[PDB]
Amino acid sequence: AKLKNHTSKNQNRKDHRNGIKKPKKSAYTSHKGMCPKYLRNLRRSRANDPRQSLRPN
Amino acid sequence: GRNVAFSNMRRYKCTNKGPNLIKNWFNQPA
Amino acid sequence: VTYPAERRTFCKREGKHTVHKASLYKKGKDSLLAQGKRRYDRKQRGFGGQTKPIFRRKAKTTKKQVIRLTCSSCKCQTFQVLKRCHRLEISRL
RNA sequence: AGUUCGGCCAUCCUACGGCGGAAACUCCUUAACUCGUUCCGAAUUAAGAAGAGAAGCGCCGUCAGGCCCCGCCAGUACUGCGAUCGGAGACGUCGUGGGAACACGGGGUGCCGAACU
RNA sequence: CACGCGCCGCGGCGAGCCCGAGGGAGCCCCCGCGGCGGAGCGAGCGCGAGACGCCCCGGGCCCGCCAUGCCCCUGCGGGCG
RNA sequence: CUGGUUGCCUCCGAAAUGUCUCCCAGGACAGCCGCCGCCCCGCAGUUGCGGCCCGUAGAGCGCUGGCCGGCGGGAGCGGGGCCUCGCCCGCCCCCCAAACUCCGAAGGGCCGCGCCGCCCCGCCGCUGGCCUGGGCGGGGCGGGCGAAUGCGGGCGGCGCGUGGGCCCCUCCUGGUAAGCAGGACGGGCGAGGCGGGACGAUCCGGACGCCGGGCCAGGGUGCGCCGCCGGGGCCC
RNA sequence: AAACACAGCGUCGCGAGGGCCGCACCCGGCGCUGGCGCGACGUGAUUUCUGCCCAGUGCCACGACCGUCACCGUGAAGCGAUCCGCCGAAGCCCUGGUAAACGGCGGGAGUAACUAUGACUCUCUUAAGGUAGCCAAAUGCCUCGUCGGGCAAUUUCCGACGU
RNA sequence: CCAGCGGGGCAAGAAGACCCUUUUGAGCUUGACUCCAGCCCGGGCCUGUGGGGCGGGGGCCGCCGCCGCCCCGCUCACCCGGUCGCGCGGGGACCCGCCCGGGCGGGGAGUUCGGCUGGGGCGGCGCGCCUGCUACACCGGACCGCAGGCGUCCCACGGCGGGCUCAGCGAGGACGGAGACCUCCCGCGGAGCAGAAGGGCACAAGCCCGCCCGACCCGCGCCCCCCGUGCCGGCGCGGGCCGCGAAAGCGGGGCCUACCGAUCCUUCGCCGCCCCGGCCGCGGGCGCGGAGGUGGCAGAAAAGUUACCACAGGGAUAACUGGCUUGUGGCCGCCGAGCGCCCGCAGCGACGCGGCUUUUUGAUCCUUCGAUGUCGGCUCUUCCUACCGUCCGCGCGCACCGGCGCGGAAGCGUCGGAUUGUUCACCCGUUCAAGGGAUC
Ligand SMILES: [K+]
Ligand SMILES: [K+]
Ligand SMILES: [K+]
Ligand SMILES: [K+]
Ligand SMILES: [K+]
Ligand SMILES: [K+]
Ligand SMILES: [K+]
Ligand SMILES: [K+]
Ligand SMILES: [K+]
Ligand SMILES: [K+]
Ligand SMILES: [K+]
Ligand SMILES: [Mg+2]
Ligand SMILES: [Mg+2]
Ligand SMILES: [Mg+2]
Ligand SMILES: [Mg+2]
Ligand SMILES: [Mg+2]
Ligand SMILES: [Mg+2]
Ligand SMILES: [Mg+2]
Ligand SMILES: [Mg+2]
Ligand SMILES: [Mg+2]
Ligand SMILES: [Mg+2]
Ligand SMILES: [Mg+2]
Ligand SMILES: [Mg+2]
Ligand SMILES: [Mg+2]
Ligand SMILES: [Mg+2]
Ligand SMILES: [Mg+2]
Ligand SMILES: [Mg+2]
Ligand SMILES: [Mg+2]
Ligand SMILES: [Mg+2]
Ligand SMILES: [Mg+2]
Ligand SMILES: [Mg+2]
Ligand SMILES: [Mg+2]
Ligand SMILES: [Mg+2]
Ligand SMILES: [Mg+2]
Ligand SMILES: [Mg+2]
Ligand SMILES: [Mg+2]
Ligand SMILES: [Mg+2]
Ligand SMILES: [Mg+2]
Ligand SMILES: [Mg+2]
Ligand SMILES: [Mg+2]
Ligand code: NA
Ligand code: NA
Ligand code: NA
Ligand code: NA
Ligand code: NA
Ligand code: NA
Ligand code: NA
Ligand code: NA
Ligand code: NA
Ligand code: NA
Repeated sequence: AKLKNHTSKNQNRKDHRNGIKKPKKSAYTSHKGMCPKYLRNLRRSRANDPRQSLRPN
Repeated sequence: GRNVAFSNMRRYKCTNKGPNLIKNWFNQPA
Repeated sequence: VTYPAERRTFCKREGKHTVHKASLYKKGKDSLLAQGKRRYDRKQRGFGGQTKPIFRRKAKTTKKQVIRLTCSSCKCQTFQVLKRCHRLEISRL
């Protein structure tokens, strides 16, 4: 008793049913895989800037 | 996808035969 | 495959490179007071026969050989894993 | 015009003839020193200045091979969409869009940039 | 239908909340502990949170676990990074 | 695993696929769908314009292989009678390839189509020979909404059914073939009433509340059976 | 029914403190028995016969204790739990016996005055290479084998033949 | 409406007994796997009272108290026999019993006996991975599709630096030849780079030489397959320590695409923590990382048989009718190399090409497993024509007789026997004896 092995017949219609979802607008600015030396320098420059430092007083 | 916490209740014992393991409280006022 | 008798390698205890001596690692003898052994011995008492599975469908014909390296200045032990091979010789200095 | 260092990597390559050097590059001369060749100062390393355009190099030529551009090949081959269009089929046709290749003919044959003479 | 688990809606109170068993001779009235919540992380000895914000997302800092540099009291202890 | 599972109306509405499974008449996770919401941040199964990618049809024999002959040169070698055909070198020529390609479409895929320009200032524990860079911010000046067409968008929670599919068009593979077996873009039946194709789940039209009137798609207009004539040609 | 039984034939075990069987225990049966007996198996009246193989598996040695193979016991070490040695019953291993135990029982070449065949030779090879007999049999695929008998005519039947 | 009849109602009678599946059974077997009675063997207790031998605590002598094994008495335990206990025996501290230990043990018990699959079985392994094609120019894409490969090999066949250029054509050197070795020339790779195939590579990724061990330690992220989970493999980084090189640089193995493995348990390694009334020493456990393996490769511990048999189901799936197909079987056209004394066609007709049929057998699996009674013969009816005799025409290599070919034509005829269940076949005979269909 053999049954079907494979079909992609209806798959493109199912994909378009609710549109093709775009990624989130925060995935474009993640620090997920950035060079660590660059990230460390960015942190220290912000903290020492009086106009953008969040340190209290 | 079902996401539940697993139950930790034991299966019942001696339901149709054996000692009576059910206690009712209909006699509380009396 | 042939392996050198001596190798200059990183030493964790002293934190630098030093000369090490090569040897072969073998499994030790089974103890009778390990917790798993105690549990197994307790479970096999009495009637009932065998209580745990016994493996019988071997497939591989080799093993992964392990070399033991002994630091010659501090007695720190290290291990290196070779790929699968059929016979291995350590050269003699 | 030359040399050093480069960019793009044949319109710059390959073969065969010819022209040229003041300066430059090159070929050239020597083996104490330095360094060197499975053996060899051939190569390479060091030290020179008697010779030379004979090569390399720059330029010219060839009904040259190659490489590059334009035409023709040809709206042909093939093809997207529509057709109760023809045909037993194999295949073809019409409408509406896109559109080659080989071959052949004509022409061409390095520029650009920074420093010195 | 009973018990257990997840999520949603509604009522009461709210850093709190709660007819437990039981006792007062009042099916419905009065009194009535745990518990859960309030602080986490760590195998464990244990150590232990403030810095920003209508809301949401994200950054930035802080606590625990792991690893390091400098200083010092009561010291394999404390502090700062 | 087989059989059965009891009132009405209204609003929405599938899947027969991917991975794992002592899995193949079953399940879990994902997809498709319903309900419940919450928030306020421009969207698109389309064309146009601009950048980049692919090696299929066709074409061809330069590469890797294969394959008919014709004619010339002979250093060397062989057959045969210093001669005469052969191997070799050159040109010409017939026919080829899912696992050949110097060339190469139609066709597809990805990205872009509003903020810009000038000046000055601050921080860095990164980077540079330096007064170099890069990154992140602040302050002033000028300018402005720069393809078409259509149209509001985004996110979360809980949960069901399904996981035997089949047919048409065009494109393929195995097989002598098959209403055979296995794949691909789009559509349909499943789960789509109505008219036509005499007759059919799928073909040609058209996708549905209950009615009156009008117009007419597809298909037809001797009689059964609603609806026809005129003109040109052929004719067992 | 061609199946079972059967008389006959053969093998095996046991001398009582034994053998075989029952049975939870206590106790039982054969047995009111004693080898001309009891129990366990195979073949199946008479006649005539019953070939070779102990490599395999099985069974048996009042054969042997070689190696291995328990608890117990005993020696050393240790704070003790423990650990390491020695000791070594049966069994297996070893050496033999046994087929009316289970069972098994070969290939290729050459060769005699026509041809044909092959008494004969060579060669590989086994634990042993199917003996006396019998046969297209209730057992032969090819096969409805070939020859003879019987029939007008026979895939049936009978007699022969046999790698 | 009646007497009859047996063509239909796939007539009735039964949740197919054949076949397949289900992580549904049972009977039986054994050299399946896990065991149990029973039996054999050893030690100890039951269990007294005496004697003796041996072996262990250069030569022994041992103390007579230490340790083992062994042997021989006695009777009082214990056991057996005879007797109406009328005028008596036999064994014996062994046996038996009980405890622990070893062996034998289908006599008995429980349980298992994979999957895919043009039905199942036999066979094979697209059951984990890799190259090219199938595949129709992004990506993806099936088959028991095509041609193949993997479960390894290497302390150098690895890292780095330097230097060099390979295969080969042509020409020359000669004991020397179709090839040894030497030299020059030109040489886009036609060589080599561990093993499949496809890519890549020239002052190199190839060959030779020098020095080395980055084939290291700590911690993160991404890509491929993909549910955007795991596993194998790869890549990009932050620190530590190193190798080579003048230096810039490069180096987490063999140029790239394959070469491998969870939980539980065991074993090993560094540094620490716990053993809960305390402290100390052994021992146990715990946090991190390797190794021991599951190839049916996301990973149960597993042999047969049923013709005595089942259970739940299945036309999701075989065996018999029917349907589509026509390779094979059967029938029929076209062509004309030749045969035929000569003479392609009176009669034949090679090499090739085009059709038809469903009276053979295959291929497939659409309908039917809560059943359509499965071969042949006997009996009886009807139908086809692709015509064997008889009818009517024509042709001949047709004198007559007898034959052969073609067209129309389905009315009648197509038989009796021996052997075989046979259809078929084969033989004897005769008025000389076609072929088929209708649920074969
Ligand atoms: K499945
Ligand atoms: K070619
Ligand atoms: K007998
Ligand atoms: K024997
Ligand atoms: K026989
Ligand atoms: K006869
Ligand atoms: K099938
Ligand atoms: K039988
Ligand atoms: K039938
Ligand atoms: K025909
Ligand atoms: K049936
Ligand atoms: Mg499926
Ligand atoms: Mg709707
Ligand atoms: Mg499994
Ligand atoms: Mg082509
Ligand atoms: Mg299903
Ligand atoms: Mg079909
Ligand atoms: Mg349905
Ligand atoms: Mg529809
Ligand atoms: Mg009318
Ligand atoms: Mg004989
Ligand atoms: Mg015979
Ligand atoms: Mg006979
Ligand atoms: Mg007979
Ligand atoms: Mg007869
Ligand atoms: Mg009747
Ligand atoms: Mg009837
Ligand atoms: Mg049934
Ligand atoms: Mg039944
Ligand atoms: Mg199953
Ligand atoms: Mg069973
Ligand atoms: Mg059994
Ligand atoms: Mg199966
Ligand atoms: Mg898989
Ligand atoms: Mg180099
Ligand atoms: Mg580093
Ligand atoms: Mg698996
Ligand atoms: Mg019937
Ligand atoms: Mg019936
Ligand atoms: Mg006719
Ligand atoms: Na137990
Ligand atoms: Na926040
Ligand atoms: Na209709
Ligand atoms: Na007798
Ligand atoms: Na036998
Ligand atoms: Na039974
Ligand atoms: Na891999
Ligand atoms: Na079917
Ligand atoms: Na038929
Ligand atoms: Na029939």
